[PDB]
Parts: sequence; C-alpha cells; structure tokens
Amino acid sequence: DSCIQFTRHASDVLLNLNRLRSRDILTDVVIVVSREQFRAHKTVLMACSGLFYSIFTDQLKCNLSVINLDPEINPEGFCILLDFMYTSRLNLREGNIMAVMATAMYLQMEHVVDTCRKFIKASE
Amino acid sequence: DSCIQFTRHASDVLLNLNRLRSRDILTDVVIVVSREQFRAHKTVLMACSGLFYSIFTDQLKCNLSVINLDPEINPEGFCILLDFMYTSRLNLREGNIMAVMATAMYLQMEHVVDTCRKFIKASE
Amino acid sequence: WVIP
Amino acid sequence: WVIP
Ligand SMILES: O=C1Cc2cc(Nc3nc(Cl)ncc3F)ccc2N1
Ligand SMILES: O=C1Cc2cc(Nc3nc(Cl)ncc3F)ccc2N1
Ligand SMILES: [Cl-]
Ligand SMILES: [Cl-]
Repeated sequence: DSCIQFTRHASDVLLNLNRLRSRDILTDVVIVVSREQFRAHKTVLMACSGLFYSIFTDQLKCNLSVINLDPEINPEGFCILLDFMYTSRLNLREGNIMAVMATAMYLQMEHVVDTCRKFIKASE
Repeated sequence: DSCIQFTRHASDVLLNLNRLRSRDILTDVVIVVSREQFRAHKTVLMACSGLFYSIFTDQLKCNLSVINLDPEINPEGFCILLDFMYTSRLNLREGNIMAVMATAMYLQMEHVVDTCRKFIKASE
Repeated sequence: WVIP
Repeated sequence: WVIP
C-alpha cells in the first residue's frame, strides 16, 4: 500500500497495556501458579505465548476467569515472563535463568527459550 | 535494572493482536459509526485513543458491548484509524485526509492529528 | 512517521 | 536482544 507508519506506535501501545495492567483495568483472567495469583489480559497472554493462544482459542477454556498452571512452574519465573510480555524487558539473572527457561518452554515463548539457551551455553 | 530487551517484541505483540481481530477472537465490543459496525478489543482501543480510554475507565460504560459514535463521524475515517491502531500504518490520502483528521481529533489520537496537520500545511 |  |  501507500501507508505511512508511526515507528513508536507498537511500543506506546504496549506501554499503555502495561499501565492498564498496573491499575487493574479490564484484566479478565487470574493465572494461578501454586500459592500466587497474577491478573492479566487474555489477549496479551495469547499474543505472547503459544500455550495461552491454545487455551483461549479453546471453546470451553476461553470462558474461564481462572487458569491453574502445572505445580512444577515457579511463580518467580512466571512473574519475570509476565513482566516481559508487557514490557519487552527480561530480568534474566544467574539465580533465575533455569526457572525462566523452564517456564518459557512450558508457555511456548520461543524467543525467550532461545536467549536462555545462548546465556547458558556461554557459561559452560 | 539489569534487563535485556527484545527489540521486535512490541511489533510482534501488535501483529498478533491484529490477527486475533481478523479472526474475531476475544473481541469484546462493537463500535457503531452510523450504518457500519466494527468489532475490536476494548484494551487496544483504550491504549490508542484518549476518547476510548475515558469511555472504558467509566464505571458504567466499561460494561457496554456496543458504543455508538457521534453521527458526524465518517465510517471510512474510523476504519482507517482502527487499522492504524492495530498495525501502526496509516492509509492517508488526499481524498480521506480531512475525514481522518476530524476522526482523530474526536478519538483524541494526538500523533495522527499531528501528521494530518503537517500534510495539510504542505498542500497550502 | 516514516515510509515503511 | 539488546542492552536497553
Ligand atoms: O513462541 C511463541 C509465541 C506465540 C504466540 C502466539 N500467538 C498468536 N499466534 C497467532 Cl498466529 N495469532 C495470534 C496469536 F495471538 C502463538 C504461538 C506462539 N509461539
Ligand atoms: O493521543 C492520545 C492517545 C491516548 C491513549 C491513552 N491511553 C492510556 N493512557 C494511559 Cl496514561 N494509560 C493507559 C491507557 F490505555 C490515553 C490518552 C491518549 N491520548
Ligand atoms: Cl518469546
Ligand atoms: Cl496517535
């Protein structure tokens, strides 16, 4: 087409979606990871994770307001990945990299799994 | 912080939100612009427009599944702006610029209003 | 704004 | 990936 494009638009949209999340505005699901609860927008979760895309395109699961993750999932790992979904920034540290990579494999976040594998390879 | 950042994340999220819109997945509002209807996600509309941010943060309006816009709003102008919200690309043409600018002023999309004003100034 |  |  003959369109013009605003370079910062996608980043500005994501920043505003994170502001809605902070202020608990129009959050429509609670993700339970053992004793912890995380509120989020189903659309953002689906746009970032192959697992959430599969869950919320299912005719029965799309209607649930609570999703319980596998008990092996670490809540800190999930928290770091949820922050990544809403900000593009990943708080990857020596003390959390194994939990983050395991969580990203479960959530089907291929780009995160890729950077974790590279950081682990560099340490070996 | 000591975060790493994935450059293409925000653009990839927006591309996936537009794919959900195309496939009518988890759309939760219909915007009516005279005889036309447009389905969208309330969160994307709020992240892009000062008018939708004000509507969906209102305790009564946040619950509506249908929003009727002012009859003076042109449906083509709205369609072009909705496509911009989900893609960052604005289909601005000599034949639609006045309707697009009027619609962006009504929706409170300051960056769009800014580019329309500049393109109009260049023609004078 | 840019030409994409 | 980059250092922001
Ligand atoms: O690593 C990843 C990240 C990821 C996100 C999605 N998300 C969606 N995919 C499509 Cl094609 N349309 C809409 C979506 F919300 C699917 C698979 C995967 N795998
Ligand atoms: O030209 C514009 C575009 C625009 C979008 C928003 N959106 C939100 N603003 C905030 Cl601070 N938090 C969450 C949001 F969804 C408000 C005002 C305006 N004015
Ligand atoms: Cl990813
Ligand atoms: Cl704008």
